[PDB]
Amino acid sequence: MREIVHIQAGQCGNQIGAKFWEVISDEHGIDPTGSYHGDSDLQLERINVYYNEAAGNKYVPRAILVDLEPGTMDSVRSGPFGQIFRPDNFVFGQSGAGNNWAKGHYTEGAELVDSVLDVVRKESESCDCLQGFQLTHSLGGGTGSGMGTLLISKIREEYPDRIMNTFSVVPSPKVSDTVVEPYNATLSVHQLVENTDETYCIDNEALYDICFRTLKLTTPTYGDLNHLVSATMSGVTTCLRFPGQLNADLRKLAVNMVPFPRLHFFMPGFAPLTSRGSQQYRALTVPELTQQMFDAKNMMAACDPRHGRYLTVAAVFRGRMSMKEVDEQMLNVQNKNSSYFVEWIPNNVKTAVCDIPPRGLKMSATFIGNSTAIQELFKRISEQFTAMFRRKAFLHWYTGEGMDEMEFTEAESNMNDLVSEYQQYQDA
Amino acid sequence: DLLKAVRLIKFLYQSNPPPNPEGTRQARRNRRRRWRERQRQIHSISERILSTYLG
Amino acid sequence: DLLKAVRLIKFLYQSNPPPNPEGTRQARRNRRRRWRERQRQIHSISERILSTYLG
Amino acid sequence: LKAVRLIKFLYQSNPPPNPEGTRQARRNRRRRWRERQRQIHSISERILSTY
Amino acid sequence: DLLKAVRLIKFLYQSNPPPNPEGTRQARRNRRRRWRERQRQIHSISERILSTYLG
Amino acid sequence: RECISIHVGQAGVQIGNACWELYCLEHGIQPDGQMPSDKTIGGGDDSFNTFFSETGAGKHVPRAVFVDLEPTVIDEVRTGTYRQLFHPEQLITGKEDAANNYARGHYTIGKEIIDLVLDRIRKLADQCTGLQGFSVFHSFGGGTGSGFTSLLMERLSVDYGKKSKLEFSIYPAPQVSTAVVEPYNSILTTHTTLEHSDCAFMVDNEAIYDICRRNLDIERPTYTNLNRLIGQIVSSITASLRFDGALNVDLTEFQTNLVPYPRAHFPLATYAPVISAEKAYHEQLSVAEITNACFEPANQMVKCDPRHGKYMACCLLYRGDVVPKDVNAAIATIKTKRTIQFVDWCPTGFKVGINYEPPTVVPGGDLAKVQRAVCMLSNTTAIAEAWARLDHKFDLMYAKRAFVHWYVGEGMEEGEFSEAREDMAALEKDYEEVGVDSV
Amino acid sequence: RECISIHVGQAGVQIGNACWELYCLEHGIQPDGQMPSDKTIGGGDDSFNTFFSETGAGKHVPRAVFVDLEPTVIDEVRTGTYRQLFHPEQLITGKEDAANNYARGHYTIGKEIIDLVLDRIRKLADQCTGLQGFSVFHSFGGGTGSGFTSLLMERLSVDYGKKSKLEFSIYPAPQVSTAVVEPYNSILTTHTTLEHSDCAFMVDNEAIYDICRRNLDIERPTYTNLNRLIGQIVSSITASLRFDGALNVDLTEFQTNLVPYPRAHFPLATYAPVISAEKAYHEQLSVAEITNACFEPANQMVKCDPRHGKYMACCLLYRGDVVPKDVNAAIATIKTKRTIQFVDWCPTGFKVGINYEPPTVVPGGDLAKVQRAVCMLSNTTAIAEAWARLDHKFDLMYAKRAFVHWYVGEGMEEGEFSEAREDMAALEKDYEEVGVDSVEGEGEEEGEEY
Repeated sequence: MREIVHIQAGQCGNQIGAKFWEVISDEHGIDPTGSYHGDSDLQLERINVYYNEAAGNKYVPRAILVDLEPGTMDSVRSGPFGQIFRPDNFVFGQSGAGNNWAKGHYTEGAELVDSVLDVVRKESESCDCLQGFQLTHSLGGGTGSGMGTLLISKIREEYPDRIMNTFSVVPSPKVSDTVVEPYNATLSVHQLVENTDETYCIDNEALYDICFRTLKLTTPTYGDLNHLVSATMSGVTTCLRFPGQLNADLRKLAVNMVPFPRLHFFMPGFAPLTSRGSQQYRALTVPELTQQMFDAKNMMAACDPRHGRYLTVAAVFRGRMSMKEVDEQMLNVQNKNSSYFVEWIPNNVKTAVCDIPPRGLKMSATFIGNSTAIQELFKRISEQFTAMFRRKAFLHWYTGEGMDEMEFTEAESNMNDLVSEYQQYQDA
Repeated sequence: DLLKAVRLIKFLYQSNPPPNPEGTRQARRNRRRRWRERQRQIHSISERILSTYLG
Repeated sequence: DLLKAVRLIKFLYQSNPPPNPEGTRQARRNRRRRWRERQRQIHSISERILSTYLG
Repeated sequence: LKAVRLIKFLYQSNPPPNPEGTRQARRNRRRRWRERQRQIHSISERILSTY
Repeated sequence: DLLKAVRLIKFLYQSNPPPNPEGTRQARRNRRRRWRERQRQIHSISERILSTYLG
Repeated sequence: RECISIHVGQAGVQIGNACWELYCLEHGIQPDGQMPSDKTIGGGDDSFNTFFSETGAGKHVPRAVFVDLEPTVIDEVRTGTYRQLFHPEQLITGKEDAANNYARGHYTIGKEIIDLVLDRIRKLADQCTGLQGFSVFHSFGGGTGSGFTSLLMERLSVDYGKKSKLEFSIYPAPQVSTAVVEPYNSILTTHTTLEHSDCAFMVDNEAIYDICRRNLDIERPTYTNLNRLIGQIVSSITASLRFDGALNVDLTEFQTNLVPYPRAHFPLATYAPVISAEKAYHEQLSVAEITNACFEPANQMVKCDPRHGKYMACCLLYRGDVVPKDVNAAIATIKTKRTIQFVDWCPTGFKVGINYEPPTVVPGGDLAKVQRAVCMLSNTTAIAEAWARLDHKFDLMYAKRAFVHWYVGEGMEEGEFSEAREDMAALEKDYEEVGVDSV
Repeated sequence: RECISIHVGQAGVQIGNACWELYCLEHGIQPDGQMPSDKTIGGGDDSFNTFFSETGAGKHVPRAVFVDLEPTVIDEVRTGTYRQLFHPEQLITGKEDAANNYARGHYTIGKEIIDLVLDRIRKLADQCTGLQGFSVFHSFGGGTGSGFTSLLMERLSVDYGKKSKLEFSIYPAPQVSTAVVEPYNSILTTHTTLEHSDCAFMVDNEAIYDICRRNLDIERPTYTNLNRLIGQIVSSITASLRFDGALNVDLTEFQTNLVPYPRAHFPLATYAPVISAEKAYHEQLSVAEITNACFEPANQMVKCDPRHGKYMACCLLYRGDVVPKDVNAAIATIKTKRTIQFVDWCPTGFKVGINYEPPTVVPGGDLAKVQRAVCMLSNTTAIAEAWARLDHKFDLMYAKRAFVHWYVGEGMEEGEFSEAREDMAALEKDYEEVGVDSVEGEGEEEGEEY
């Protein structure tokens, strides 16, 4: 009736996916044994959306995952639910990553992505029907950007009438193993802006900025970082995986949120900023704990309350609270802003109060929405590009395999078009 | 076929020289990079047409 | 002249003679190394002389 | 005859290029001179070694 | 013009004796040494007759 | 995680067998063949104890290449502290060596020995498919030195496609040297083997002299001390591949992390927390002084002022062995507050790397038990003067046309020396044109 | 299985009498004249009691025709230490000795007894119907040498048909022998004994000399200790037809899985888990180091690097005495890793053959109570270095022209030596060039041989 696949990638996308399904099975508890731990027996359809049929009421994901560094996945296979996966995900080798964008983009990945497309093709039809693709994809490594871009391309020529869910980690000046990542960014979203349906500007140095400064956490590690981002995107996709009365479907989300179908970079924030470490243990009521919904300095993107131009919002609650206070809070935060009074955006009243039982909390407060601060994120990406490229530095690492300069030139033409269009929107 | 192979090289020379190398930005250096890689692939096709045809 | 130029580079390509495969595998490897030297130098100068005409 | 005409035709087909720029391509130009003169002499000695 | 000069250099080639199986192992090393010495001088004379006649 | 190393020159074979003896002593690879930690004879190949190959019935050999034209060096190696388990079938040597020059070993007498070692390289290249570059040991004038390398790097870059490699160039020291024409072979080696390279770093024997006589207060300038120190340094370098830890990245990752340009190619290996029996007794080890003592002039392989030395990169290597906790504490205790003079229009992201599973320290040497490693592989654009001084001495000795007659009748010409001067002048003036900070 | 045993030359007759008396002490043939276990005269009539059958006089005598024109070896097989246990009247002496000259045997000095050996093989070939081939004890140049084996093989291939011709072609050590001319007969071996044969083996003498001087430490560097160890290897190979039972891995599938090709004709042998008489003091009986020292040069007959010789076949053989379930118990010991370089078009697994009945131990030698064995016999391309060594020896001798006028005025020809060189080159290139993985024929554009 409604099925979503499980394709992952990268060396960081795979581990954030491991944490993702760990924390979204935290409220499900689906055992890997076969004792049939039912979360809710009326939710056979809403376990079948993600955990698909393999036996009699044994529901497992469409578990296929690929990378050339097997140590990370062999480490995360010994997790809480790290063994409830089909013996078909193990499609890989030992060629190495090396933070090489060309080998994931052009040379090494072209001999291995055929097996991945074959297994997703032979796994897609083994259900009622196909509805959605999803991917936890990263840019911190080298291979992941290239093979994710080529996989999105191949699913464009192979499955055009299907949505794909593309998580995308933005580069970071604060945590970085190698620094070539401006080149890993300027020719990754060069075609991703016209290849996929919806994307995410989950940042990394704004994310570390809110992890360090505005939370005062003594854990600058990938552990609590993955905990926070997995909780945030779990609160995001809880709406899509639990359709109570609202939280419209896949193309329906693309219908009401995407004008000018390149401007599909919505920024997922989260209100209470609960974190393993310093914790606040009161029942989160609506107004004074959903007051962290509108503040632009409290999300996974570098923004500004006055230097910001929103044109869509979304809020999917989880507690059994009322909606009058939600509506008056929305009225205040939507009538307060002078720059928000533009000729566009007549109606974005989509807000959910669905009774979904959470993992450690009892409610939630999620933000999903576009802005023009993604333009200044791409502006600092562009200034890193000018720091790295204006003397053609470090291009000998990558030009030997299959690349040249004119792909970068058309990428910069697309960046100039994006900057010009978003500046036109800012002064419209 | 030898006179064919010399008169075509003559027509790769003749009909299209490099366009006027003056464009109103630094993008004319970019299109001169296009044309030097274009002469690189003319090198390519000219070593095809003598070695994979008469060799 | 283009006629004499490409006919003469063809004539020196005829000065890239068929080999003498007599010998052991090590003598054939030395012959292979001489072949790689002559092919490398001669196609590099073929593309260079083509670029000195146009490409 | 045609052999020495070929050799001197290739000799005059190696002109000295103009000195201009911030001395990047000049070393490649010297390398091109010395190498291409070496294989034109190689072609000369091969042609006059068969005969 | 130098078609007799290449016959002169082919006579320098013709000044080569056989490598003498009837030759003591110290002595045909000397034949090889005077060989490489004389073609060092021949290479100097060759770049002489290449550079000087081109003017 | 597999690579086979070649070594040429007398000092090259010396540092090679010293470093391989240190490897076999610190992995437990005994002269009994097997390692006693498990039940595999000869050696092993699991993840990082991977310097072997299944030659016999599980028999594993410390795969390396030891080449020198002078024949007694492999004999005095083979009667050393690691006696009989070196290879009885690939120790290929000549009869009469080039005897301290360049031209004869390269052009004339090595031309019938290059193909023999090339065939040996092919026979060892028919073996296991692990390949992450090379490790070439050579000097400028030690044994054959430049004569093999100047031909075999071209042969590797033509015959073996475009495969990556790495080489070791022993930068000489005129106070303990044995030749006078070292500017000529140095300038020739530097225009030849560096333009056909993928990675390299130069180690100065005069730097070892400085850190021994001027920083450690020992009074013995012998090549055994140099061999042990090079064994320690190259063991610390290779310990990323040799032992797996938190950031156990490959040498391919290092060489695709370091080099910015074909000309901008060389690092400044910064490792001088100098130690012996004197400077290891009852001291205390901390992550402040060993890291603060890096940028100073009397810690460097090649001499540079700290303010005048501009770091294009500041890569670092740690032997770790206790925690990554104190390393990620020193990333703020030392590394975060670094507003030191840098290069313009380039990223200023400091890199650290920790590799656990301790390599055992040298037995029977001089240094006592030590823990930390500060092998900070930075780079310096102001090492143009470190070869410009040799170019100045080569100018003052080359206008006199000294030692030219030994380098005339072996194939080359005066245009080759003019081209070598042109190449080093091009490298230097390119550094003061765009390498040193410009607009 | 009643194959005809031919033994010519001094080594052939020497190891023939030695190995057949080893069968006598193995099958219980006492110097009385008959066994005390089975009372059938001469020999038995079981499946394994089949080498000894009724041909002579009703007494089932041991079956081996002993011919050699050197008369002293026939004398010391007639007057050794056993006088009646062999054929009582069928050993015919030779009248004039070849005296270390091979070329006299094929053309001049051995032609008078070719009719007699044809009569003997017609006598011993119209016998019982079991005949899987010939147990040839080949030699090169000691007595007659390759002469009688050569003429027997050629007239047996053009007159008797297409029977198998199992050879023990000994390639002896020049240190212990006295001849120098031996490369000439060892390279005429390819012309006159290799093409018209059908299956062959290899026995050697250099490795036994190497272990007897250095490793086994026996002060006997002569043909006697070589006979003492080659007797063990001949008993080991004949134990397939000699020890019948549940695991009788006999010659039938053995001849199938040895040789793949016409000129892959030459196998290899690696039997050396030996324990000496000075090691015969209740030492370690090992099933681990005999598996761990297989590809080391100690077991190898010729010192070759396994790192360069690819294998198109591998025939494992562990003959013990302890348990038939120890077959499985030793399958699960060391066979799991075995990452050995192979041709890309050959199988991988290892056959298993055991003889769990314990044998009778040979006394008075340099061996303990040997019960278990390892032998990794196969056809390897790593004998290309040994044949290149032999061809280097022959090229140096042909440049020196030693005994050429000795070896041309009797029936040979310089063009015959050229054709023998081409036959040796064919046996080389089926192991040097064709024998290595020839994958470079698929397709690529670099300037190769299209």
